[PDB]
Amino acid sequence: RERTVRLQYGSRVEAVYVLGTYLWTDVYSAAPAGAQTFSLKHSEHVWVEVVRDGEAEEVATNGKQRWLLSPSTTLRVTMSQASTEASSDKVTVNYYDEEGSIPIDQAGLFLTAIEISLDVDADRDGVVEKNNPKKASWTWGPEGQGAILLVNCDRVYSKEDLKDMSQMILRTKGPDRLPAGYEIVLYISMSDSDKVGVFYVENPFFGQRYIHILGRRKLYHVVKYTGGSAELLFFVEGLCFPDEGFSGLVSIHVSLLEYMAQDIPLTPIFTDTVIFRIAPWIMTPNILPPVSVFVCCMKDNYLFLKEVKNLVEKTNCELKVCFQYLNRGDRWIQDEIEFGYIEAPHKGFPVVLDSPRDGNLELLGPDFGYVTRESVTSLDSFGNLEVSPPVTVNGKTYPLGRILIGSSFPLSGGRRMTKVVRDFLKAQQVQAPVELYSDWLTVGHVDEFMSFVPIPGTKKFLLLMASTSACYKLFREKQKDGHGEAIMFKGLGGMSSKRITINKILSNESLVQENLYFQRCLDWNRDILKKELGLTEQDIIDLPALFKMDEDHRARAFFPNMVNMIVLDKDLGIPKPFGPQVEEECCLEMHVRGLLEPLGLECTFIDDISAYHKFLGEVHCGTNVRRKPFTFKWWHMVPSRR
Amino acid sequence: RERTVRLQYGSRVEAVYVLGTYLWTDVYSAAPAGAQTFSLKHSEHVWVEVVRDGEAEEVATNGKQRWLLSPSTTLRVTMSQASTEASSDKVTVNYYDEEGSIPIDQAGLFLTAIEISLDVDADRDGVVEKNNPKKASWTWGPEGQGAILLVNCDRVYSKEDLKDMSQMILRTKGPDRLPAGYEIVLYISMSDSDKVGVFYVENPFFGQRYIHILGRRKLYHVVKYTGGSAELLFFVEGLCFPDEGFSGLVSIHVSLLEYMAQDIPLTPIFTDTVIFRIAPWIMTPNILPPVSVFVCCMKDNYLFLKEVKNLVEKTNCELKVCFQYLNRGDRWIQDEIEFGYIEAPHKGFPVVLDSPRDGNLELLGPDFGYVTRESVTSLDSFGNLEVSPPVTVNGKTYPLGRILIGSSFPLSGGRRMTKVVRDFLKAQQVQAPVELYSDWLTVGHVDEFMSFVPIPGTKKFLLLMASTSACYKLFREKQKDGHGEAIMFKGLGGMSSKRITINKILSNESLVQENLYFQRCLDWNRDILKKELGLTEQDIIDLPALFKMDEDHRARAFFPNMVNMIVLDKDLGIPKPFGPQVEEECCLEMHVRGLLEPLGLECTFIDDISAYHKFLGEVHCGTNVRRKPFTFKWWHMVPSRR
Ligand SMILES: [Ca+2]
Ligand SMILES: [Ca+2]
Ligand SMILES: [Ca+2]
Ligand SMILES: [Ca+2]
Repeated sequence: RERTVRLQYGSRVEAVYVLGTYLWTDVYSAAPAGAQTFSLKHSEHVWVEVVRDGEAEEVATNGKQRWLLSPSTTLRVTMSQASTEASSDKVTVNYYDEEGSIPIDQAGLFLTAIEISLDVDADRDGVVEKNNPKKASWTWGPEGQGAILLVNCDRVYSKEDLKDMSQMILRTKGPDRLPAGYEIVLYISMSDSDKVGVFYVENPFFGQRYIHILGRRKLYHVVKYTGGSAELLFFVEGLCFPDEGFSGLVSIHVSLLEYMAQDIPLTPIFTDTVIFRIAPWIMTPNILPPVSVFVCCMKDNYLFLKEVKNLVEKTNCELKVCFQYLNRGDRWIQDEIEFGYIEAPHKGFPVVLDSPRDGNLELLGPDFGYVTRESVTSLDSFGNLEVSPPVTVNGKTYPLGRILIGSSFPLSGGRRMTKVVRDFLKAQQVQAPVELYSDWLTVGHVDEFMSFVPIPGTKKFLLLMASTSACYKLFREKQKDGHGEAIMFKGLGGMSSKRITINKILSNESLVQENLYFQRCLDWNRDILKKELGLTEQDIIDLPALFKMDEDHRARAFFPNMVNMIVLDKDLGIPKPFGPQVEEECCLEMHVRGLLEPLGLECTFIDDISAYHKFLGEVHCGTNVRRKPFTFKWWHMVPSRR
Repeated sequence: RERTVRLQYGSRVEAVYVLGTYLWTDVYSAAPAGAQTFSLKHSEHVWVEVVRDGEAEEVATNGKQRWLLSPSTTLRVTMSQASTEASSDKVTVNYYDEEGSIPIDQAGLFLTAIEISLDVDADRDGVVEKNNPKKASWTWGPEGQGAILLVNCDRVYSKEDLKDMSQMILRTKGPDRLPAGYEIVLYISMSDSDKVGVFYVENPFFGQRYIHILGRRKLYHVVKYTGGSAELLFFVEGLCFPDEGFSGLVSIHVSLLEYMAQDIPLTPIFTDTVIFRIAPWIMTPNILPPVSVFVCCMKDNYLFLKEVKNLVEKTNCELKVCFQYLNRGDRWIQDEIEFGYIEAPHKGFPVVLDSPRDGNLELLGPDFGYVTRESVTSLDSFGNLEVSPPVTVNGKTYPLGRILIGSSFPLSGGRRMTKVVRDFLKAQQVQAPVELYSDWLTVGHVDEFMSFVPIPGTKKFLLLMASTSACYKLFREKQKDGHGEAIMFKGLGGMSSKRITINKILSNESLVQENLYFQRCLDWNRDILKKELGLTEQDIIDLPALFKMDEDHRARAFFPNMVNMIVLDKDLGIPKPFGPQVEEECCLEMHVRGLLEPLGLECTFIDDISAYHKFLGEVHCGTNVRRKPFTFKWWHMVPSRR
């Protein structure tokens, strides 16, 4: 980078030279009137070229060479090493008139060269490299560069308290002191001041006590200069995730400022900039390895707890049991909590989004970052948020999968998840969200009709879809087989008086029509999923489901929805359906086993309803599985622009 | 695109088939219980494949082939031509039990195939092509595609009134009527409703009267279906330019909706989408061919008008003379008005931004689009907005040049152009704006210190920089030559009593110090310009300038700033400086001629100050030049992301 420094007519100029730049120097203006030629001398560590109308010739330290004074004849001044106390770095220009060979005047330039670099890990290996040429940009992809910041999700300090922030190092080299009238200042924009924070030890002689030097209300910080070869260590934190008005990119600047006079702004003679991108919140699909299983239920639902514990004992996962709270729904671990993660090259951890029904008054432990929402419909629940396995769709890869959100049709006037949450998910960009149609369901959650499972022993997966058509087919077969009187809800005492059998279901004409309609709703979703996930019919299994319609023409489960299941690799916790009993086995359980088991999936049916004696379409338990993050690094993705 | 359509157990299904899709059809659910196999028939224009667990075999119109009933054995149904009144398009499936070869039941599918495509000129040739496969995306560059919309800058209708909007055509083919329970609806999002408007003839039998069918408060419009091969013509307008919260992209959708029942939302069985990008506002640099020269001044400033007219008579440009108005500054044609343009593949025109001092109460004529701003400092003036010629900077090309905006230093607390205007310019993206430092000037306009000129007979250009050092050098030479008593401001009667000479200027110690400081300000700009425009010293010419400092330590012209000049190709209108007279010629005029003339630039000095009898640093005239747009199409640029 070329920088202008003029000799001053008659008077010596003193300047700081920053390594990585060079100077162009006008010698003509400082020339006395009537002067004709000029010569120059310079010190050992200053390189000087005379540049005549574009042609540059290197000049000796002490020559006698003379050049004609011209506005188009200038100097180029370069230094490759920082000054020390032993340095006298200078360039002296002598001027001559036409007559004599003795100088009639002289103009000098006294230089102090310093190295100044604001450094970050822009090559994303976890180590802060020296002056990465690309540190002022941020690019996506395997070949991409620029530094990554984590949001601080836990919320004078100590170095340990800052352990998980990003490092930024100001590296300098130079003599004992900056020349008079200079200072170094770290700063950020007003706009970025609510996106970041920066910590520094201001007075290291008195301890290491990190203080917050940049952030809300603090836009600049003067940093003390240390001579010799020195490094100042800063820790940097993101304050928020990308969102509707925020791309996720922030900038930090350091400038060498020159004091001009009182009341005059200081001049930024050198500025160095680093860019950070704040890491997005990422959701984990069912195909990722389970770590912990979280469940919530009432204390006395014993079968549920026993059966869930038994399932988990089949795996290497740990079980975490939570009960009900005053401010939360009965499903809250599923509906109010979503497990996701963030990752930076140096580190990462799990981050839970929390959206309490009644608001906060609780935690899954210290391992997790926690993010809590600052009217709402049931579509706002995280039961209405799913994420697919990695897919490729028409040649475009989605290595982190795609987020799925239930909605209504555009012209319907129906329910929709709040824009705030939709915009948040879209802004994360790496999961490229898709809206499905959940609004035909009373509760309105995508997890009521669909789920994903891995196919054991492969890298592949299946979409599982609720199907009313599959149920009616099955019930019609059993009836033809002479099982029409087979009763459902066996062992639920509060259903007994209804005496619901296969015959009674099949003869209900309005229920048939309602369920044909619900199948159309399911099929509309099937088509969007196949399109947006790149799936064919061989990727899909239908599980029997049945719904009753409410006054809004919306569906609620007739019997528990088996699609909403605990997926731990090969082992599946499946809600126990309480279907018609044939030869003393539930025909729904047997049908589902016949679909899944041949694929190597192991089915365990979990009874969450017996404790309540009946099923009205509501489930009083919830589960959520914490998973290992993707092996693919999010920063290696190349998302579409805008 | 694959779409799900199930046969209905026992009952015939009727469906609309949209060309460009195909159906997957479950035959298993409609099968009676206990049925074993199935066979099918179909009409001539329906293609049917039996797909067994992924293997597809095409089937004859009337065969006797039978297949085992299975959930994994389905049909794939395709049609390549739209139905007519002569069509009976159908597929019939017969079911058999184990015993006999006579069908025990049958399920049909009756189809009406229609073509539906919402078409735009996405290939950017000005003609609306049939169903461009890329019409749902918008990509930059020479190979890029997707349709372009112009903002309506002039603001029941007629086709002529819509002449300059973008065309969008809904093309359909099919029989006399849609089957019962279907309608076609054009729609946009609530968010886009203030970005666009769409016009349509609703009742063509009663005339061609275009009405506004989509836009503010109108999010959808039902369009009437016409049988046979038909086209509906829509005209589309943008309502606003890209800005801080708006990328410039909008979407328009058409859906075929199916009526389900009363109180049930209609089902979107087919949707087609087109994307538009609204064309950005683009500024014209001094190197583009002049068309018209606009000037403003007081009625009696005769020399100015005479000399400007004489200059323009040297060219093929036309002159437009405007006087002063109550609501505007004396420079308003320069300060309150900026000439720019917009372009779409079909058309383009000039578009003026207007920012009246006191607000609007005026027009350059009907050829122009007009855009007027909805506290402010002098940095908000368009005198503070410039644009460079096309440049390449470190390998990155800026084919439209880059916009330059004067500002203060980040930590200075100084003045800055309003964020609204800065955000607007940034959002246009194609001119990639750069902030300079103008705040050391009292008025604070970049046009006070810098300009661009083409180098005649080449594709190259020069940056012209005001230089105080150049002036002091020149004055010191003339003094040494014995011209120290040469007087400035000759012929300005109100300056005479000051008796300002070269000696008096050179002996003023504080003025010398002030101007050294201003030269530092100029040089700081020089360096930013060289960096951000990719310029070297051979691209720059310095013109002599001199300033006086005010109480804020800001500069105002001592003598008229010659850099702010009328550039018409080789011919330059240069403010007459009223410099010291040597041998009866202004030494400033002679110096500037000696710099410019050798390059083939022709200099004409224009006196805008004599009518006022003196110069206090303020100029009472303004000029602005309307230019031809760049030959390079903006949509061929590939801007950096974000
Ligand atoms: Ca690194
Ligand atoms: Ca969820
Ligand atoms: Ca076209
Ligand atoms: Ca301007």
